[PDB]
Amino acid sequence: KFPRVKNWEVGSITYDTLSAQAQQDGPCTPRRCLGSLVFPEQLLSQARDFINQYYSSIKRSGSQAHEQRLQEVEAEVAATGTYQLRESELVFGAKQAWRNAPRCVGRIQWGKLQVFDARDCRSAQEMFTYICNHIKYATNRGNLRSAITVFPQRCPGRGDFRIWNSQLVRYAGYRQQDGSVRGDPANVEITELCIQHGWTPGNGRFDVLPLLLQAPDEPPELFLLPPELVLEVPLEHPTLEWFAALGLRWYALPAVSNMLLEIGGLEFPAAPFSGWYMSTEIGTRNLCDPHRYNILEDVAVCMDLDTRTTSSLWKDKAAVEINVAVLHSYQLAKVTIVDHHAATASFMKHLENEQKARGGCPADWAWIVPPISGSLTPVFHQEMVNYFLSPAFRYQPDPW
Amino acid sequence: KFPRVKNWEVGSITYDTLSAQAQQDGPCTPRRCLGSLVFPEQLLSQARDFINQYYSSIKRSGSQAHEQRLQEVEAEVAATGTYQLRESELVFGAKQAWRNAPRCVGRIQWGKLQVFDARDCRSAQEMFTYICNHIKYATNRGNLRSAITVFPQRCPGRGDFRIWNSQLVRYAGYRQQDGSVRGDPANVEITELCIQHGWTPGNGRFDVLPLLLQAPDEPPELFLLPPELVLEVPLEHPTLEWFAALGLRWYALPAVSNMLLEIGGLEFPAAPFSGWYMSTEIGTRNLCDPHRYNILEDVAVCMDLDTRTTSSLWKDKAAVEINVAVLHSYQLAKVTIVDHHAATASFMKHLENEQKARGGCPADWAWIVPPISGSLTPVFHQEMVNYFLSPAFRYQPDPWK
Ligand code: HEM
Ligand code: HEM
Ligand SMILES: O=[N+]([O-])c1cccc2cn[nH]c12
Ligand SMILES: O=[N+]([O-])c1cccc2cn[nH]c12
Ligand SMILES: [Zn+2]
Repeated sequence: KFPRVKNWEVGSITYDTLSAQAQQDGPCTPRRCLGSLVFPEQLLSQARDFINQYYSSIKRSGSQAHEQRLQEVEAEVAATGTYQLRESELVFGAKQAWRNAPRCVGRIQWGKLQVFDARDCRSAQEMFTYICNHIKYATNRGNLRSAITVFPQRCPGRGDFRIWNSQLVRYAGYRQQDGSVRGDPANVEITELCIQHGWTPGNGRFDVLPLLLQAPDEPPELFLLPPELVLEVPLEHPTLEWFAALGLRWYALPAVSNMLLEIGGLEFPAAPFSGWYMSTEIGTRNLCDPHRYNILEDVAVCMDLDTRTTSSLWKDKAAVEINVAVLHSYQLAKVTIVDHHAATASFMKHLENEQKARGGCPADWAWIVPPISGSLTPVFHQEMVNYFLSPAFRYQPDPW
Repeated sequence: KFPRVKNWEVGSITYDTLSAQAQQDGPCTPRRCLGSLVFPEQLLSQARDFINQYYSSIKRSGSQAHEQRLQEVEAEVAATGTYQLRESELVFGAKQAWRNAPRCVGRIQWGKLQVFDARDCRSAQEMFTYICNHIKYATNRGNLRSAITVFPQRCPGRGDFRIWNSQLVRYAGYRQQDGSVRGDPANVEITELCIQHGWTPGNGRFDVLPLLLQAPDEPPELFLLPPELVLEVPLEHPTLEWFAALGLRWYALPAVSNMLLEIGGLEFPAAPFSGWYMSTEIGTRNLCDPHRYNILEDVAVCMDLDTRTTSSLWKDKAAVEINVAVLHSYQLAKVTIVDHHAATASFMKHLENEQKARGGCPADWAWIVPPISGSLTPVFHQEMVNYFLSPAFRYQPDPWK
């Protein structure tokens, strides 16, 4: 009926009544759980539900304006096979999509999202202008502001606007001869696509990639981000003097650009969004994942730890100092950053706010709990319920 | 139809075909996932399936022996509502239950399990003797050996044998008149139950609780484990000289005693089992959980860390050193223990073995990934499929509730 969830640190229980409202199917069945896996009339039912959500949000549900809107969309769909959202609806929908993202621990900030309407975009060049503007606004010289820029919706019998890059700012990954990768291993494919489309590659570990922007029915076009718009942070450790010499750095702006935004049945294949970094994403995942920069052993060796035996907990010790270096460096550079303890505590507050506001909150435990020191944070001890609500952000296949 | 699971570190992909054989329903539905939540004709089909499993295991499927077995089990259930397992079947069944435990990261060891048959136990006193013998064998002076002791099965006509304690060795949790708890806060209820039943309590932080054992339809009885049978390890740190002054310690043997063992439709409400500790369970959960010993702040302060701000990562640093103290202490005392890196690496080998052997393996990601340094272990990057197979270890309601 209603999932009963317990917080094991306090013993409190709540019921996630919002889950009974889940609009789409997940991959689990009563026979087996797949929670750990990373990956016309229908349009109308989704559109109506969304319009209903919008009017409820402004406390005008059941009004003649609400009825008029419903009829307006039904008419548009009959006449064109699709419909258009009003600016206020787009803004509400984009905020709801963030609010609804089960894997995001930074949702306490959902209501403060700044939504840029780029549905008037006509070309790859105009896209670029929007992207540079988003980066300038969002970065704000270190005092980051959450934002999303929404490009034109998917339309039948017309290609999509697409940003080939996974994030607005990413480091190149160069296949070396010996099979190794110089730079970020996660970006080998996009790096090679950029080279193929005319980019002259660098040869460093932290070379900022160019953007491959695609306008409807046009091949992707290459654009170089002005270095003055890309704020970066050189990494140093507060006590380990040699850390700075490793030459490690990371960018200030985490801007996912390959996800699809769905609002009332409409799809926006290009709608880059950005907030600010939770330190573990950089320190633990980006820098320490075995398939990423994999710097753990290199750092442990510099700290002079016994890397001969697992029981010395050399990996754990190195990891903690790498995260300390990240936090210390961003704070020194005056660039917004949140540590995993502060972030998880704010998420517990978000859960409480949502229990009061909607009677629940879709949350994916495996993604909410940080990659290091999980049980040292409050979210680890909190049972969660994962489900799909729309508006939403969804994964989509790469354009190539 | 078959779940595709990927390892993100290697890139490799496998399909869990074993999952299609899931024997019972979990809590998830297509609408919502609840994986993070901690908690006659029927008998016949489960019994026949178990017998089929046993015969396949000894490569005699379809033999006359297999056929007679099925008929005998059917005859017994038809006449009595239950049946008698053979000794070899009980042994096979106990190992499969461990093998099938989704939340256990130590399953690489599933085939090496000593099974003590106690199905003819007739009293709480005899149950105590069986338990003392189990603890003795399992502890083996520090060279721990996996074991399980199986008490009489549940059956029509009488109540069940039950062990009230959650583990054979646990520390008392005393409510202080001030609302705080001395000892282990997780054990306040069982501690109070022991006192209610006749136990005059101690007043320490690490007082081994007496066993509260119950024979069918009788009030539980109290028994105190001879101290010489309970091996403990005093905690010290290899470089932090003051750590030893905290007076911390932990027991050598992790022996879960409140789960029900299910084999071929038969249920064994009392069947305590034990292996050896994965260091984080002691260092991170038992000592650092806010609702447990909660020693993080005391340690960070003695380490002279800045506990006024979360961004100094004082919590993380202290936890790492507490785990270091646990590993160092057990290694020094010559008591078996395994760190989370070694344990997760072995479980990755287990997954590989099971893929070849059964075409899959039920695994609960949230429990397999250690409480600290999750992404630093290989299991974090391995997608998993969670499902129920029988024989199995299941949770059951407390005997007083
Ligand atoms: C304000 C600061 C923010 C923080 C600290 C934050 C943090 C996070 C973290 C830690 C994850 C999990 C990534 C991982 O470790 O695997 C995540 C995922 C996600 N976040 Fe947030 N986030 C923020 C803002 C935003 C904004 C502005 C949006 C959109 C408007 C958003 C949308 C999402 C989505 C859709 C995911 C899932 C991505 C995926 O599954 O690949 N986040 N976020
Ligand atoms: C050989 C050493 C062993 C190690 C290192 C090991 C380790 C673990 C760990 C770390 C957990 C998770 C505990 C938690 O999340 O709090 C677990 C759970 C479990 N283990 Fe093992 N284990 C071992 C042996 C055994 C044996 C001998 C059995 C049974 C015959 C067993 C049965 C189980 C079961 C049923 C669970 C689930 C417990 C629950 O859900 O509360 N384990 N084990
Ligand atoms: O870890 N993060 O901070 C993070 C991860 C994924 C998306 C976004 C957007 N802002 N911050 C994010
Ligand atoms: O953490 N552990 O080592 C652990 C947890 C739960 C049950 C058993 C049995 N042996 N070791 C166990
Ligand atoms: Zn699930």
